[PDB]
Amino acid sequence: MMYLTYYFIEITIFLAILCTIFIISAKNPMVSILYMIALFVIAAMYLYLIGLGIFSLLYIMIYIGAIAVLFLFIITLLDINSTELSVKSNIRDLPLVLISLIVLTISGLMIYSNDSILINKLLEAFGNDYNTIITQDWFNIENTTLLTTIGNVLLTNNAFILLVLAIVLLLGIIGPISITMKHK
Amino acid sequence: MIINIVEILIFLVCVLFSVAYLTVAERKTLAYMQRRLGPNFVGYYGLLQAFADAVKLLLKEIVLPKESNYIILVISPLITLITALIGWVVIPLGPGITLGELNLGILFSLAIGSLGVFGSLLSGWSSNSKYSLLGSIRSTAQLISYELILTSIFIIIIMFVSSLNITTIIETQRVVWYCIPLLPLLLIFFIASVAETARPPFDLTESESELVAGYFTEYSGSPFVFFFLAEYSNIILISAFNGYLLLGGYLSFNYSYLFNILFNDYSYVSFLFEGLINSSAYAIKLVFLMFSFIWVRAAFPRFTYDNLINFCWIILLPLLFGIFLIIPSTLYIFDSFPTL
Amino acid sequence: MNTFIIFIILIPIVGFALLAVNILLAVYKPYNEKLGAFECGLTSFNQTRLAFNAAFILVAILFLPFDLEISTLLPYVMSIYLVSNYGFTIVLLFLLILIIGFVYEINTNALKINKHNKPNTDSLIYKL
Amino acid sequence: MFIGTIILVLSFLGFVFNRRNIILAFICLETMLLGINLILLRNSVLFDDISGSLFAIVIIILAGVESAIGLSLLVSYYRLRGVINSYGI
Amino acid sequence: MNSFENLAQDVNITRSGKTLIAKGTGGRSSRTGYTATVFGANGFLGSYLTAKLAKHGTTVVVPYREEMAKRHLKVTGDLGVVNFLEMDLRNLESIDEAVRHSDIVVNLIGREYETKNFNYYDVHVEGARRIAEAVKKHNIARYIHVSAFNAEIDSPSEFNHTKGLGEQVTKDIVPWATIVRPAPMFGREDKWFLDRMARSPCLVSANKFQETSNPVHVIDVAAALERICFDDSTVAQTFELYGPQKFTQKQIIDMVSETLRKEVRHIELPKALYQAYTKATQAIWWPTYSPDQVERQFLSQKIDPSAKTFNDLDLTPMELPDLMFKLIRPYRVNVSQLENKEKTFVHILD
Amino acid sequence: AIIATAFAETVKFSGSKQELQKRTLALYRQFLRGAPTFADLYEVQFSIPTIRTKIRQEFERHRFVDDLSIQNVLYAKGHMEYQECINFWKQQAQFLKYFPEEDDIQGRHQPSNFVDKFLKNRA
Amino acid sequence: AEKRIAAVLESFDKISNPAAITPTASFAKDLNLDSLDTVEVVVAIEEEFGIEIPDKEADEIKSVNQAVEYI
Amino acid sequence: PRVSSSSMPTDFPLPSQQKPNSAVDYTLTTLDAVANWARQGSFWPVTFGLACCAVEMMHVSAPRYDQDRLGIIFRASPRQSDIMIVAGTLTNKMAPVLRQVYDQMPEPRWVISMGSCANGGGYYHFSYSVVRGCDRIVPVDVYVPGCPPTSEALMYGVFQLQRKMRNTKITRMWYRK
Ligand SMILES: NC(=O)C1=CN([C@@H]2O[C@H](COP(=O)(O)OP(=O)(O)OC[C@H]3O[C@@H](n4cnc5c(N)ncnc54)[C@H](OP(=O)(O)O)[C@@H]3O)[C@@H](O)[C@H]2O)C=CC1
Ligand code: SF4
Repeated sequence: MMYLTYYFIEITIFLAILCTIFIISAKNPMVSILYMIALFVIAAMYLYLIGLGIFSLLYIMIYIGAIAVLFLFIITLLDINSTELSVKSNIRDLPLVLISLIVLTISGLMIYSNDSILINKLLEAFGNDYNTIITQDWFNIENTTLLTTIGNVLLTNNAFILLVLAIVLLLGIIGPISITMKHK
Repeated sequence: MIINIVEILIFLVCVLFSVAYLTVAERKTLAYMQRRLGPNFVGYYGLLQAFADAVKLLLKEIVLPKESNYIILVISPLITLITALIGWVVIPLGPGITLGELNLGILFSLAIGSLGVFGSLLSGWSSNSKYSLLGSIRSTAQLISYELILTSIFIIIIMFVSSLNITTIIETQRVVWYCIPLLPLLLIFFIASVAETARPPFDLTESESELVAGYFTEYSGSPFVFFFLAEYSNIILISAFNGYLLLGGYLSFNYSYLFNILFNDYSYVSFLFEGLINSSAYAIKLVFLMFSFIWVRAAFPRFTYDNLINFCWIILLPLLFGIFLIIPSTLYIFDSFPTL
Repeated sequence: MNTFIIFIILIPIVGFALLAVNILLAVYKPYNEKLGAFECGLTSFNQTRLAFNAAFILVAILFLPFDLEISTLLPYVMSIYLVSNYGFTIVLLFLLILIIGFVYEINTNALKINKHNKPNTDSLIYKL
Repeated sequence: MFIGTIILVLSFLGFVFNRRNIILAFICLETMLLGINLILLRNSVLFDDISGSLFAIVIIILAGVESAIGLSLLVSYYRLRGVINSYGI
Repeated sequence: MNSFENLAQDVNITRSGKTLIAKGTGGRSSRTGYTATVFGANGFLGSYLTAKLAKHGTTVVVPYREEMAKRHLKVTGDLGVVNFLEMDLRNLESIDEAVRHSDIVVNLIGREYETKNFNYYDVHVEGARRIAEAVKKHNIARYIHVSAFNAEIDSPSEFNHTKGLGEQVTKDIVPWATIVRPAPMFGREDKWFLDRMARSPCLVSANKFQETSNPVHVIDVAAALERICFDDSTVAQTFELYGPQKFTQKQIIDMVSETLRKEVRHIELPKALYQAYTKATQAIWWPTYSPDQVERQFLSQKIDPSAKTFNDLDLTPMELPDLMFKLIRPYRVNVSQLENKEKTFVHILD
Repeated sequence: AIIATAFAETVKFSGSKQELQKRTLALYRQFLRGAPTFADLYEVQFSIPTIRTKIRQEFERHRFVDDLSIQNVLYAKGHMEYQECINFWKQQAQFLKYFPEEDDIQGRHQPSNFVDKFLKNRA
Repeated sequence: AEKRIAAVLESFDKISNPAAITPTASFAKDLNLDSLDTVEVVVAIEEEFGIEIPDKEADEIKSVNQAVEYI
Repeated sequence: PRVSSSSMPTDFPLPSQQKPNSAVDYTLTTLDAVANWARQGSFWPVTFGLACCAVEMMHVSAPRYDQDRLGIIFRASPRQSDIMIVAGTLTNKMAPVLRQVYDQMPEPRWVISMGSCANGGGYYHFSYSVVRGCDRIVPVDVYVPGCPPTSEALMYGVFQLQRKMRNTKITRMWYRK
């Protein structure tokens, strides 16, 4: 229990690293799409672990149920050529890959800090050695969950954003028809 | 732990055997509609027929064709069956009487359902045949097309309830089943469920295609068992969706008066009797819907691909958008927005 | 360890057990003729990918926007009472905008596969 | 936020050093967006603030539309050439 | 018109004083007049031998154990040509019934592993002894006994040792028999050879894959056997049927990989570890690599300096390299002008 | 209407031997060019040069036919055979009828002199 | 480049003088190649370079020089 | 090496006369019974419906005889079939096609020859274009006579094949080895 169940988040992180590497290294691009589906299941696992199971279900519904399905549909209908990962083609990238890995990872951990000193900026990243104290109160009498609150703000406080999104979806219809259909 | 294990074993056995006997029921019911008998010989009254088919298939050699991704062809039917069975974890046979009592149960149903197209999609890729790829493409297009219809009806129902908990949705129908105010939606949901399971008359892929028998043409042995089991399991599960969304789930009639006559206090006897009544109501609704699947198979010829795509996108979907407009309008007119 | 998680673990186990039984009990005798793809008993030549119709692409591509449209109504049905009349108006406007796109799709005949060959209707004329 | 950050960085590197096929580029785009959303949702939980989750929902909808348009563009590109090269762009 | 390519002449006298007149031109409706029993006819070599015999209408008696396994043999002959008998090595009467009417008896019964009912001695010595005794009691004209290459009595291998013992007991019982030792045999759906190399998860050698033999096509072994069957100048001779050019196991794996376009996985393990594994795996009911096959992995083929060969049958063995692509076809893995040409075609339509 | 199939040529009897010679050499070119397609369709053991050799032997067989009508028929049938082979209408079994030599040795005894033929009643 | 053509046309039978392939040598006059043999060598050339050659142009070819002039 | 002698029996009964006695015998008999019961009860033929014989085969599935009452289901795909029924004249043009369909059947597999044409050529035995019996192409387990055999004759042949199935040694055969 405890040992496994304490490091569930860390396991999801390790699996995510492995899944990304497998996406990039796959011989068949269909296999790459399947590893992308695996990565999305791992992301849903992480979101459940941090308390957002509704986003787990939404991600499964939309990114696997719709986007990955479209991916597979397209690779099935279309003639794709792909080359395999090899030293002759890809060892030339290793120096730049290593420098970029270190620089981008460190900077992506440092952008979150507010300390003036750069080394302290990086050090704060690994600085959660403490547990959060979860406490109760009794001020919420309604049964309001994340989905309900999202509906509440999206339809009232930010209604304009919803209507603009309607225009964006209109684009997602009109555009594909404009460039995939030949009129007359 | 022990109680959990016992409950899961009971539920799983009931579901798997119900699926096994649905195939026998289809054969018998089609037979009597066609003035014949159907299986009456393997077991008494032909009651062991499904188990004979299962054992035969479990002893049949698996063939992996030469141009085939053998792993993908052996795992695709496995995942379709796994998602098909996972769908059962949220179905309640009484108030809170379920394996998974999820406040997001409706969302779970939709998400696991949307994982149902990957079998058709991956089966064609399993080989290296262009016949297979075209057939899988069509079947996938039909599946997602009618997924839209089913999701729309789900949302229309939730407009009346404002809850994603399946027990709560059933509980609100003690006043009226939702098939009564929304009878056209009962018709549309049944039509779309038949299409979503790729059942006749929506069986393009298997019965008018380049390959002789759909994208399962190349499957023998246990993979074939997986596809067959997943199909019938999805028939019953989509009928259970129909039952709890529109048919009042485990509700039959108010038995408060009868129970007050029979019993004078709470006991395991009264609890067992109430559980039996609830489960029997849901079961009889499932039986009628399964019978309807078979009856529709008996009565009609097949659509073509073009016909069914037109039916979904030009006839059904515009009606469902009009209903999207008219239901909240009626709730607004009469000041009947449901609370949480 | 509630019933939900145990059931979800148990299903794949049973699938794998049935697969294992089939592997353990059935014979396995591949050979070249058996390994051929079944196409009505004959053999066909390997071909460049078939040219497909645009409606095949369009159904799958248009599934995604319509699916997103439908799924964007989930926050509304979960918040209908809280937003009651203001949100009812807003959701009506949102639906009408999406219906304009449905209208575009319907009027352009975007998912119709047109039978390219049609009967000839020209008159027969003779130059006397 | 570690898992989102690692996913984003590795997906970006896969996109950049992709020399194999165009589908990998599409996938790396999708997964970079996923990583960004993960980072955002963790911060939303830690602040108990709905703004992060609202933005994440919008990100999901926009990723869907972007996928639809990107694949339409790919199909239109395919229509003239009949194939996608391992430099197909 | 067809011909009797196996027969030198039309009238034949067996060593037992039977007069055989061949009828017809040599096709399916023709009869040679000969009767042969083929022990082990349902196996890898036996099926080819039975096909060749039944093709010209010699009567073939096939003793079998399991019915379903012999059914394909019936297709190789006309009505009445292939005849099936139930037979078991612990039923002496059934062996007598099998050999009683024949002019030719050929014994191909061997097993590459031991079973709960037959160890190497029971199948290679006692069974050979019993078949030879039936032959000698019924005074059969021709007896062809098949052993293996490297058959030697004091061998480290129990396979080779019992095969040498069987040769000695056969020669002791029937002095006019012909002993045939084939090299490893490859072919369509062969045993512990090419087909294993083309679909194994991993080939595991305890001797670096260094053993050498001269692999021989199974068709050629069957053709040689038919020639030995019909010419009575091969009485009491030993034949070493082996392929033209010598190979190492690693070389054969290399050719298989190159023709397959797929890399075959090889692991080298210590002989003790691998022998323990094969002994453990002998516990399951289906055939699996033997401890004695691991033992034989350290033995390279040794050709007798004084033994008749394919040359004495006027036969020329085919070459493994030329045959491998045909023999392994079902397991094969699978620009600038193409783009320009592609531009002219239509790829999307209404 | 009823339209012709892939590699169909309407039947035309050439009025002159030179106008037939042109068509005939074109058919020979077509066969030689289709040889690799043949080796792929019919999964043959032998090599592409063996196929082309066989094609040459076939065309050689009629190298000395004089009557124009007979040459016309030989050409029309040769074109029928080309269309049958290139469209994969043939299976492997009928295609391999053309290659009897490619099969292995049928036996030890193929008589050549009188005595051997007489011992097999084939004299 | 022409040396590839000489290599293709050198490895053929019926010619006992491999050095007789001069850049302007006619198959029917020097090599003594048959009409069928001419078709064979033309096919071998077009296969070695991977190019398809139309009927009229192929038939009008009669010598090495024309082969290069078209190559 | 070591083992130098044999104790093999000399009157061990043959598979057609051997009877269970040892409760391992009884276990294997029960297992074979289950497997053979499943093979008989789930009898799935691929139809090679060549000619007029196929009409009688259709009548076996028609209401009067109702083959599926016995568990018989006809399958388009050989991959999902256990039985091939050759019902009609087999021509030379068709022979490789029939062999190909037979080879793609997964094991175990059986063949029923139905009607004189399939049995030996029938009315067309002396034709230039007709195979003289489908057992020149595939092994045959049961021959059904008639031109055509009646529906009842075909059912009788199916019963004969089921009798052969019911008497097959599977684990008992392995035990003999
Ligand atoms: N293949 C090779 O590389 C080599 C093979 N050989 C020998 O050639 C002969 C046949 O070769 P091959 O076809 O490959 O081997 P197979 O295993 O394929 O066939 C052997 C035959 O012998 C039968 N057999 C084994 N044990 C018994 C037994 N107790 N009782 C009755 N029959 C038994 C088998 O019958 P059933 O099917 O019923 O088990 C089978 O028909 C054997 O003697 C073998 O030792 C030697 C040199 C090379
Ligand atoms: S046997 Fe008679 S009925 Fe059957 S196909 Fe031949 S001619 Fe027709």
